[PDB]
Amino acid sequence: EHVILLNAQGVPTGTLEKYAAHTADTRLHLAFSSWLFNAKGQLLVTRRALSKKAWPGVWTNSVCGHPQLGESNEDAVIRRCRYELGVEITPPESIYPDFRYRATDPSGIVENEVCPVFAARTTSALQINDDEVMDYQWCDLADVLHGIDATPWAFSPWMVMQATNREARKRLSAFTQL
Ligand SMILES: [Mn+2]
Repeated sequence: EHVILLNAQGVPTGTLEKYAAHTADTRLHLAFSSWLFNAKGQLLVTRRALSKKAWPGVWTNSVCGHPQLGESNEDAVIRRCRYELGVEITPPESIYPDFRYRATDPSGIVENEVCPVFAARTTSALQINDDEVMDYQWCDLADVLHGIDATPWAFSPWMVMQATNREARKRLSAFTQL
């Protein structure tokens, strides 16, 4: 499993194995992010396992990851939801297409990515993968956004920045509406 390096203008330049890519000087690469809602409209918030290299044990949006060579962002989203959650989803739909970010976790790890954000719906029961996720909560988006506005540090930096963007928020809030 790798990561696709990117230059200033967002043009692929190479490939770096994932574990070796994330350090105290991580280079810009391709990534994605997704917020999943169940049939009933409940938002799925997950907690990253204690063993993850970056932001271990942190609460964040449903699923996020790295697209591989020759893989579309939407197929990447689908692959990680089956891998990390063992769950099926509806065609992932844009929420925040131009999302870019750089943050530094508790032990100096840095994430530097161009992260298009997507939202989707769950079409099957969760089959949590213990190596990736240690816990999860099905809740009201309203609350989650309230928590993010009050205590941001309690969640992943990207979950915060994503829901702090006006358009993304309105889009997430309407997402469950028929
Ligand atoms: Mn990354």
